[PDB]
Amino acid sequence: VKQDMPPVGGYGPIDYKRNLPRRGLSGYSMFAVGIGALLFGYW
Amino acid sequence: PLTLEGIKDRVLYVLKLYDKIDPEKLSVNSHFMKDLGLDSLDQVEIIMAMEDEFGFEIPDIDAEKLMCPQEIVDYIADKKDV
Amino acid sequence: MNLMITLLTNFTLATLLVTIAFWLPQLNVYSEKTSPYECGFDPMGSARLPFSMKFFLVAITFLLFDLEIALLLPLPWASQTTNLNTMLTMALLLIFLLAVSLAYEWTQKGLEWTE
Amino acid sequence: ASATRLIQGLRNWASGRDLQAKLQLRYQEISKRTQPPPKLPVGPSHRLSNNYYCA
Amino acid sequence: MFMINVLTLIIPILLAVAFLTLVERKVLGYMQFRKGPNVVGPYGLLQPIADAIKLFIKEPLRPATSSISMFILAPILALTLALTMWIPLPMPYPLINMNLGVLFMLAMSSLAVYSILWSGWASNSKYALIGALRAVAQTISYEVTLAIILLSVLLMNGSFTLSTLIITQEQVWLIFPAWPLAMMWFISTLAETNRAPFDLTEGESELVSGFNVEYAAGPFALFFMAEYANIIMMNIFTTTLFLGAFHNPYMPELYTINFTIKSLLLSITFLWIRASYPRFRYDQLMHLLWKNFLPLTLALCMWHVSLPILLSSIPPQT
Amino acid sequence: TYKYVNLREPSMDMKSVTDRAAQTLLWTELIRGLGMTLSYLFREPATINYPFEKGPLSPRFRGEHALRRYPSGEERCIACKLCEAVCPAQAITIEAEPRADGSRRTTRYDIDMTKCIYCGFCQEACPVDAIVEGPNFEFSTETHEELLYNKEKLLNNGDKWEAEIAANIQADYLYR
Amino acid sequence: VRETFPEATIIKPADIFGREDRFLNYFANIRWFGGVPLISLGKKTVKQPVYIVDVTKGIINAIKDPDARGKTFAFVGPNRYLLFDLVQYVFAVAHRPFLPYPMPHFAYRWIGRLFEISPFEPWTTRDKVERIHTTDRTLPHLPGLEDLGVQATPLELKAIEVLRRHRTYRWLSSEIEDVQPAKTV
Amino acid sequence: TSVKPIFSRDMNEAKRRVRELYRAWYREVPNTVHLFQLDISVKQGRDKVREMFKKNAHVTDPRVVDLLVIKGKMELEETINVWKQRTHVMRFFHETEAPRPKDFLSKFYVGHDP
Amino acid sequence: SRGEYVVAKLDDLINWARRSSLWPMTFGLACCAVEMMHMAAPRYDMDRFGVVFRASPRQSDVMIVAGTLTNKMAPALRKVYDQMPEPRYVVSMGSCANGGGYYHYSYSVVRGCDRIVPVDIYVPGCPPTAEALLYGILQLQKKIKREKRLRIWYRR
Ligand SMILES: CCCCCCCCCCCCCCCCCC(=O)OC[C@H](COP(=O)([O-])OCC[N+](C)(C)C)OC(=O)CCCCCCCCCCCCCCCCC
Ligand SMILES: CCCCCCCCCCCCCCCCCC(=O)OC[C@H](COP(=O)(O)OCCN)OC(=O)CCCCCCCCCCCCCCCCC
Ligand SMILES: CCCCCCCCCCCCCCCCCC(=O)OC[C@H](COP(=O)(O)OCCN)OC(=O)CCCCCCCCCCCCCCCCC
Ligand SMILES: CCCCCCCCCCCCCCCCCC(=O)OC[C@H](COP(=O)(O)OCCN)OC(=O)CCCCCCCCCCCCCCCCC
Ligand code: SF4
Ligand code: SF4
Ligand code: SF4
Repeated sequence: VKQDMPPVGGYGPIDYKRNLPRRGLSGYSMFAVGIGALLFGYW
Repeated sequence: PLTLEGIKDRVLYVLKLYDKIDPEKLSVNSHFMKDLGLDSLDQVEIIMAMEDEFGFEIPDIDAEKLMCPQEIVDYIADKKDV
Repeated sequence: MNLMITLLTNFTLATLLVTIAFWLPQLNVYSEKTSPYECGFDPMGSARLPFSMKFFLVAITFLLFDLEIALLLPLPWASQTTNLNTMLTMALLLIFLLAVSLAYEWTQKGLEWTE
Repeated sequence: ASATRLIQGLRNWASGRDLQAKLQLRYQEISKRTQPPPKLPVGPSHRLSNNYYCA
Repeated sequence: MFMINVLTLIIPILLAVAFLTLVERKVLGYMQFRKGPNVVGPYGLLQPIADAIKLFIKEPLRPATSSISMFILAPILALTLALTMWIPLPMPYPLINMNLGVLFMLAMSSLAVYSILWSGWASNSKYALIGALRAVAQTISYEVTLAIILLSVLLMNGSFTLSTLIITQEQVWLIFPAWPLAMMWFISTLAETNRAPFDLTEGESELVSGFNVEYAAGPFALFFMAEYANIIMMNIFTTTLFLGAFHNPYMPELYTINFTIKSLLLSITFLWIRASYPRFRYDQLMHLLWKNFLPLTLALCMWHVSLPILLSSIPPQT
Repeated sequence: TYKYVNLREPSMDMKSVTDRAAQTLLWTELIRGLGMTLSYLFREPATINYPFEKGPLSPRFRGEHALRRYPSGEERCIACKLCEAVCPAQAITIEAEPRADGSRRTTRYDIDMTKCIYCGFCQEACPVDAIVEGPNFEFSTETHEELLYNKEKLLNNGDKWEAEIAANIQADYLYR
Repeated sequence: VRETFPEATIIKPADIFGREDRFLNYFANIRWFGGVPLISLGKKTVKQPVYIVDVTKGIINAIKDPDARGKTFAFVGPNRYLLFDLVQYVFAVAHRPFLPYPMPHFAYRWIGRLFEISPFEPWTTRDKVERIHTTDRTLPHLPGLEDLGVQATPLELKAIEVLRRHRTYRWLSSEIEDVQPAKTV
Repeated sequence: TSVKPIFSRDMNEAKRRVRELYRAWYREVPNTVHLFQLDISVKQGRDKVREMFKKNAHVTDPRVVDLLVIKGKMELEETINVWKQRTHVMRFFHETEAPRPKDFLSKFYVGHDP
Repeated sequence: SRGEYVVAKLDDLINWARRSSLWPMTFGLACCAVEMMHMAAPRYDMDRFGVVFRASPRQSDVMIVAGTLTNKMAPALRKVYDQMPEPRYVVSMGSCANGGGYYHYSYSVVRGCDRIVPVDIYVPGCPPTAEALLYGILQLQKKIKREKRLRIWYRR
């Protein structure tokens, strides 16, 4: 028969989970950048 | 509240304000249902006109028994001192 | 002089953008297009009923912190004085008393609303 | 998938993800709109024998 | 020849508002994966003319129940205070170079609330009343930081003159010493001019349109081009406070192009915030500018009072 | 076989507490949301250019109704009233009598296009494929009674769209 | 029309008032112009306004009745009024200020060419002046609304329905039992 | 013949409840004319309320007049709270309807109705 | 004549201004509200045509009656339409708003929204697709384009 069927090896696996890539610096790095900007502006 | 005659005059004035009451046939001892020929609804809006004039709430068990202006002015004499 | 000319020009071509918006289009007015809008239905009462301000204590305390920004505001000029430690003490005194007022409004549940 | 590599790299950075592998705009990867003729199978009771309906 | 100087100021910032409507719709479109207007003219350049002509030929609809005098006076004062806050802004030489133009800007920010306020009161509807007292609840929150942040940024300037504020930033941008005041002034100017996430007076989903729910076309347009003129003015004001460019007195056009493009980038930043954020509940606005921004604002006020004294960097008052 | 959304107990060490306080003060997730919006700023938008482009469809699409014909000129409708019987909105009115050659044909075949719910029971109930629900959806009218088709408008729509409905039924009738 | 079509039902409505009229909407929309001008305070001309639903039901009953062929009907209202107390009743239903003044024939026909200098829809004209200050003639011999089975509805039962549109806000919550009805003649 | 009552034991308490409902509507009619800004008078409204009460004047069944009291209270609550509009109150005054035939000869003239 | 050409170009300008920036009001009732939101969605995209939502009826031009008109929302619809400033337009979307639809014989359905408001463009379907609704809006623009307001005023 010729019918809507999945292919020979099935389909590929499908991701269904969360992926949040964890970008950005650390907290210490961000406060260091901010306080260094403060000190350069003050000088 | 001062005189019973003034209360009876105010009662008859409120009764002659209403349209369906004949001011000739209206008396102190006229019956609303069997003499004047009124329905119950006419009598109940008469009693609510009495509430609007005298200014107090009249319940239903003692407005059921108001079939003549005699009992009207006597019950208003009951609710006040006079 | 130039400030009054500027304000008069702004008011003039701000009121000549209004009166050319009335006499130019076609007015077909009947007494349902001018009724109040209560999302399609009739209004329940009037719109002049008292809309009770739950945020009334903060509404008063805005005045007492708006007098602060009349007192704290001459500080770019008071930096220019020759008596500077007293100026520093009075300025930090005023922001310190403002913050004590803000903390007393904090902890006694004043910045929150009623009900 | 017509965006040049500077906009593509800026877009991958600002999303923080990899976008050209999973595009929401469809391209040549979809099925063709003109399909071959199907031949659907029949039900299990399409039989010329033992087809008494009460059973 | 001062009248021509006023007209060549306030006519282009009426054309820039009309094209800010187009930039608003198209940037809001492309950031929301669709397109903006591109059918009316060549890639949208004529949709502002359509919005200009269509509104001033539609029926004005004065309501019956509305107190008509305040109802007409409110958009007049709206567009007047949208126009008159452009005159001390140095471009690099302002129209009216006031000694204390910062206080002129702050005071006309204070007076511009009453257009919204009289519009929500006079247009006799319940949604307009809610939109007027939410404007009260918004203004009592942003005016109690809009003075201290604007004050503590000037403690490195010395005076309340906007033309001096280029001389102050001739070496470094002023965002580098006062970036918490910058990132808090930015939210104070968001919550000032009723832009998302602090719409809250034209709250389109709590109310219908809030204070201007009764304003049909014509009188509505003088709040439309008032609010957009105020946000372009406010981007130019934040640019002159924190990102004041290089000024050659022989070539003012370098400064003019530079703060033009910085103000365009901050207006695109406003459109890029409005296309991204949920809207606050308006008590959260009040519990932000009082409970969160205000203690750090007072702390940085102490810091910027004490710090030029601490560093012998007390600026000149001349 | 179940999972707990929002049952994350956050860590209470000074590193992660400093990270969350940096998230609070310096607004990390706000920059994340603005970055995702900026990433959608630089894409190709999915706005097709109607009316010079058209929305993608299928040959099964349910649009404007039409009465077809055989490839001899004869109309297919043999007046058997199944289409008005299964019609869930009762939009079809059929009145029939023998015509001048005695064949069983209709005299009134009305489809009220404003009662009609376009569900396609009439194109599957018709034993001769007379009534079909063709491809046309751009048949909006300026007046209500122009959406009350008689037999004549349906035969004219069949003569109009036969060059498409024949190919659609040719591509589709093996599933039916 | 009578001589070229011998059965033409000619109908004479006296003066029609309604929602989209130019009779009460004219008397109410001279309020902020300067004080409702009249000639000799408008106590010299007499009107009887007929209500528009009565005129429309008269037209329906003229279509229905074969006896109503070729007649000349005169539709009038039940109450006749002077113009002065009519305008009293108009400015007393709308709850408006009212300070009338006599504008004589020296210059009240010239306020036409002073007040239709625009080519648009005219507010007043000299024909409107000559028709508002024209009395309604009485023609008792003609059949009226009584002779087509129509009860003529007077002014006072529908004037609030007409003129609620012009009240500002301060007496929109008023009643019909507040204004005393105008004097008939 | 022994069924469960609704609120009234016999006709007397039922007449008391009908009477109090008529009291409530007699008090209600001026407010309904006022706040809905109708075009009717209090005389006309109270005579229409009298007609609506006398429309059901033939019932001697206590449960039926109890349900009529309850449905009148529903009409009253939909009128005090502004849930009816101007149109839902003016549906009682059938004004747009043409005058219907009553006698035999006009019903003979217009149609086949008995 | 000359002034005929003047009022012709003025009609062309104001009819172009009205058909070029039609502002629909946020009015959905039933299933057709979903497809009208698809006509706002980034595929079919009303906003490229100058077609943008204003929730207030005071500042809208076309009222797309997208859904079914029951008895309980007939005066609400009429008051909403009455609170739209002239010129105002009405597009009847879907079969229930057109002529009663699938609930035509029901006890509490107003059989078509032309019994309540004047209707300009009837868009048929159940639901009409967002492309078909967009076709109805562009046909409304073709209807506004051949208006002759100032030409008839000059010729009246
Ligand atoms: C000026 C031009 C633009 C500049 C760039 C701007 C880019 C970012 C734009 C963001 C737009 C966001 C739109 C509105 C967002 C509203 C929500 C929000 O964020 O609310 C504010 C949030 C609110 O926090 P919250 O609401 O999450 O907190 C909850 C609070 N309770 C528990 C009470 C309910 O954060 C703040 O209020 C912080 C304000 C800024 C902090 C800046 C700190 C600077 C560093 C100081 C020193 C620290 C080190 C220690 C001492 C060192 C001394 C040397
Ligand atoms: C510093 C610069 C500031 C600029 C600000 C504004 C920016 C955008 C300006 C507009 C951009 C281009 C717009 C083009 C519109 C389409 C023109 C057109 O072709 O219209 C055709 C139409 C019908 O003509 P038809 O005879 O049918 O043509 C068929 C040909 N066989 O014919 C018509 O519609 C009639 C002719 C219309 C012409 C309109 C021209 C544009 C007007 C815009 C206002 C600004 C004017 C210029 C200002 C700067 C210079 C002083
Ligand atoms: C029905 C209701 C009313 C309807 C009408 C409404 C009218 C318009 C309302 C909007 C305008 C309100 C103006 C309020 C006062 C503003 C004062 C001002 O601009 O001050 C700033 C500035 C200070 O700078 P300075 O240090 O003096 O620098 C000059 C040195 N070369 O000052 C200067 O530089 C000085 C320049 C000269 C100043 C002249 C006097 C000021 C103008 C007052 C006009 C009247 C204000 C009326 C306000 C009504 C508000 C509703
Ligand atoms: C004495 C001589 C003068 C007499 C009085 C003249 C008064 C002003 C006249 C302005 C032009 C009027 C004519 C308007 C267009 C008429 C022709 C037409 O129909 O053009 C249509 C065409 C677009 O076709 P469309 O069907 O919309 O496109 C669908 C997509 N294929 O449209 C286009 O291509 C664009 C149309 C643009 C129209 C002109 C630009 C706007 C008007 C500018 C001037 C007025 C503005 C006043 C101030 C407003 C604020 C700046
Ligand atoms: S599509 Fe459905 S509702 Fe329409 S005519 Fe066919 S059977 Fe009837
Ligand atoms: S259209 Fe088909 S189902 Fe309907 S009567 Fe004709 S032949 Fe029969
Ligand atoms: S016409 Fe049909 S599909 Fe459309 S809204 Fe109505 S019920 Fe839903």
